[PDB]
Order: sequence, then C-alpha cells, then structure tokens
Amino acid sequence: SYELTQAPSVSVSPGQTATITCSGDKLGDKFTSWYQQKPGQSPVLVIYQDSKRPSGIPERFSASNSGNTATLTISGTRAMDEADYYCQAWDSNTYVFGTGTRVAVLSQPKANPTVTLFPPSSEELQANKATLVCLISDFYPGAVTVAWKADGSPVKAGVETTKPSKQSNNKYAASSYLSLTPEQWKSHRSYSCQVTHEGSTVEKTVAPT
Amino acid sequence: VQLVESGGGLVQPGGSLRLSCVASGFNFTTYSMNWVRQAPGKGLEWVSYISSHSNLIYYATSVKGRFTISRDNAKNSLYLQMNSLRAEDTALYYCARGGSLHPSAGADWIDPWGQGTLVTVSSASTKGPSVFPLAPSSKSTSGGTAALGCLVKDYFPEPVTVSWNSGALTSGVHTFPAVLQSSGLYSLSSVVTVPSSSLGTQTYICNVNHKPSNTKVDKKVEP
Amino acid sequence: PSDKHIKEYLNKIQNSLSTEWSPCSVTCGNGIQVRIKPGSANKPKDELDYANDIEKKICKME
Repeated sequence: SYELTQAPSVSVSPGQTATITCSGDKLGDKFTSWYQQKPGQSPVLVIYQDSKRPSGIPERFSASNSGNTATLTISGTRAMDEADYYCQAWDSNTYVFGTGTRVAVLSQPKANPTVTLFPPSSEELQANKATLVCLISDFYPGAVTVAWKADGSPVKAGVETTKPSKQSNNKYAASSYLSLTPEQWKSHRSYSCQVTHEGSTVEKTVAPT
Repeated sequence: VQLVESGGGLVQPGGSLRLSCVASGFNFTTYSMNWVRQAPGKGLEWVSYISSHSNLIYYATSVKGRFTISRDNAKNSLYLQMNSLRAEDTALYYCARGGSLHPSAGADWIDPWGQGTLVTVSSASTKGPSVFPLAPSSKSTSGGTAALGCLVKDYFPEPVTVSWNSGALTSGVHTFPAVLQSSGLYSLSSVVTVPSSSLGTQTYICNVNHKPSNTKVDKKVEP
Repeated sequence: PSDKHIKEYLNKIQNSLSTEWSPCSVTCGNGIQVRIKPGSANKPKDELDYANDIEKKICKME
C-alpha cells in the first residue's frame, strides 16, 4: 500500500519560514492536498492540487510537488499557524494521508516545569493499591521526558505518562503515574520522579513515612 | 455548508453501530461523500467513499467486509453501518465531503469536514472512580504556597470533571489530562495550589463528577 | 499536455462538460479538448471515470 512519509514534528520561531516535507515513491505524478488541524478541531483544507489554495487561506501558504516530494511552505509563520499538517493523495481507489507534521511556533520564552510528587494515600493502601502521582506544570515548549527511580534504580514497569497539554496560559502540563503494590511501595526506602526539559532536570523524592 | 454526525457511542468488541451524517448548505446530489476516522491522538485514516448516486463505493483494506457506506439523497444523509467492531476501530469518525467529479479526474481532496462523532470500542464496562486525597506535606510546601490534590482512579469511559470547594476555588487549580492504563480504565489528578500559611485553618474539598456512571464524589483533602 | 493539466482543465470547465467537444485548453501551442463519451451522457459527472467515460485528443495550434 502507498505510504506517504512525514517528519513528526517541526519547530519554528515567529516570522521564520516553515517547511513541511512529504515523501512518496513518485508523488510528483499525483495531486497532493494539505490539511491543517488544530487541537480539538476538524481538519481544514489549505492546499488542493499541489499548489492551489482554497480562497480562505493566507498567501503565506504555498506548496510544491515534484519527483518524490511535496512541500508545504509557510513564510512568516504566525502563532495561529501552530497545528498538525497532513499531506494527502489518491491511489488505487484510496485516499492516503501522511503521518502528519506537528508544527510548533515558539511564541513564548522557555519556561521550566514545576514538579509535584505525591506518595500513595493511606486510603488507597487500605485498598491494596499504591499509586505515585507526578504532576508537571508550567513548562514551554511542550516537551518533557520523565524517569522514575526506586532507591536510585530506573523503573519502567507500571509507568503511565500523558502527552503534554496546553493549559489556560499557553504553557504546557503533563502527568506521570507509577503503579505499585503496597508491598513494593514499602519495600523501598525512596521513590523518585525525574523530569527533564530543555536540558535542565528536576527531581523530587518521596518515601514511606 | 454543514455536516453533522451522530450515532457515536461506546460498544464492546464484536458489536455494531450505525453512524449518521446530515448535510446542508449545498446540493447533496452532486458531491461524492467520505468517512475519515482518527484514533485519539493519532493521524487521519480514510474509511470509505460513496459517489453521488451510490454507484461507486470504496473501502480501506482495514474496514472492507465490516463497514458499509450508504446514503439517502432525498434525506440528504450519509450513513456508515459498522459491524464486527474491534478495539482499534476506536476513533472520532468524520463525515467529509468529496469532489464534484470523480477522484480519478483530479477532484481528489476532501473539503469540508464535520466536527465528528466519537466511537469507543472497549472491553471495559462503565465504572465510577475511587477518589483518593493527595495531602499537603513538607515535600509539597513550595515556601509560601502549598499543593494538594485528588487522585481520580479507575473510571471508564471519559469524562470526569473536578471542581474545588464546589467551584469557589478557581485560582491555582490544575486538572490534568487523564491517562489510560493497561486495564482499560482511566485515571486523572486535580491539584490546587494554596497559601501554606493557612493549611491548618482553611477547608479544601474536591468534587468529582463522572456523568457516565452517575457518580458524584466529595473528598476533603487535609494535612 | 500532462495528465495533470488535462485533469486541471476538466475541473475548470466541468459545468460545461458535455458529449459535444470542449473548446481547447490553450490558444497557443498544443492543448487538449475533452467530452463525455456518448454512452456515458446519462451518468452523474462525479461518477465519470477519467479513463473510460471522458474522451480527450490533442488540439494542435502554433
């Protein structure tokens, strides 16, 4: 089946020009369409038939298609252009979409996360459950890596971490959970949630008290 | 031009569902129509195509034999019969308009799209949450401010809402997006930051509401 | 005349698309005209397959 490839993410400063790629074995022979999708919204057509714009779409958008690559270009990228951009084509009685490129517009200064770590409640332990809650807020750009440790040792089992979410003030929030047994929780002397962002790292620690 | 989907809901693997789409604002009898779906947090996947007079129908390999596209041009409606549903059919289903000429003739894009209707296919049954307190501590004391919260654990399906002091406390409240565990149940947390100087004197209650299971929970969070 | 340009011309003159030959894509050089193959005059236009139900042929000029 025909595959259209795309880079997962692109980041651009306001006023710079953004370029979103889209590969295909001989995509030049096909008409390409481009769709813009903002969080919580339906996609919207921004390019049909390689370069034509559905009037309703600013002139700073423009697209090309030659050989094996179609290219959506956003010159003078505004903040309101932050979104996911999907390429599309027609093949074997099928519509084919690319994986989508999430274009981030760095319209805010870097902000490092605040990390809050709670141990399991006494109530939950009486339910023979143990959940460590690590809450990550007020960071920008919207990317963090989370790492759990038990007595210093990396823990990967029982970890569930959300993707970042824009909060009211256009910063990002995320949460990470570590599920344990009450016996595991009490067997170790401390647990740790370590959050990395723009190279800088923050780590909190709890222990059975 | 508007395309209004309906019929979405929750169902279990093996079940069946019928989506609808009522079109207005254009001549329905001259446009081909499509269904496109999108798994939560993932990409777009086309599903099926139907020509203006239903003489040309196409399905993606992933749905051929299980879903059936249909339309009733006198009722300006587009349907999708979904049978033998699977977990990975969990997605938002968009009804989106095709071209006024056949896609083989260049009219091979999709415009406009609808707001969509959600279809969750899951083995899990509706269940209300257990609500546990995230108590303030020395480790939660940021100096001047302090943080406390509520863990809303093991509910299905989305959503739950969290207020603090039944809505009086709005400043410093952060309710986080829910995570989905292997068990198939959701969990989320709501944290509120408050003055550390009054944790012993002021009362904080989180009010959790899970409309799907008609569960309301009030949990006081104290040090 | 690329297959892209023929299709582009198709979409532009679709409202005038008929069994009677179209005017020509260009005034200068080599272009294309198109029409609905007579056996397909009854089909709705979004159900005309490009390969079967639409006739093309070159429109040679200077």
